[PDB]
Amino acid sequence: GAMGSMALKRIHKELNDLARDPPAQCSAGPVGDDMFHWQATIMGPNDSPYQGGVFFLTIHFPTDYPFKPPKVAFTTRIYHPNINSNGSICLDILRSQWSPALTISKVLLSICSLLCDPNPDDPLVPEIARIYKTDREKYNRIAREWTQKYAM
Repeated sequence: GAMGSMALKRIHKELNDLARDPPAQCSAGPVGDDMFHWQATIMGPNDSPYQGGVFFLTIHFPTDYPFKPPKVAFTTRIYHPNINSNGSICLDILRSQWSPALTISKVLLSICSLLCDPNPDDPLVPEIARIYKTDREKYNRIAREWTQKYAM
């Protein structure tokens, strides 16, 4: 009923907002007919090491959305302290900081911010976190190499 359909209706509302006011340089939407499974794309931010890259992500919404966060994973390889080989993302709003006021659009914005400003203190990839902290220029160079190698 209306309660049971809450998640579905909310996902539809978010999709309509996204499509109506397209988020800069990003896209996201259902893969097929299952509204709980989406794909997204993020363009590497300009003047970041990732510029010119296109990164693909998978989004799965929980049955109780919006009261629990979506599960989000990169399917494009990326060199970043907070994103692992499996494309898992260490991002506060995906875990302990989720709120039903958050939306897919906000998540995409947060991920874009994360790309621009990594959090080396809470890394998923220790060596990338170390290089980011110790030699930012070297980090940028390698992130650029990976962008050319796997995101273009």
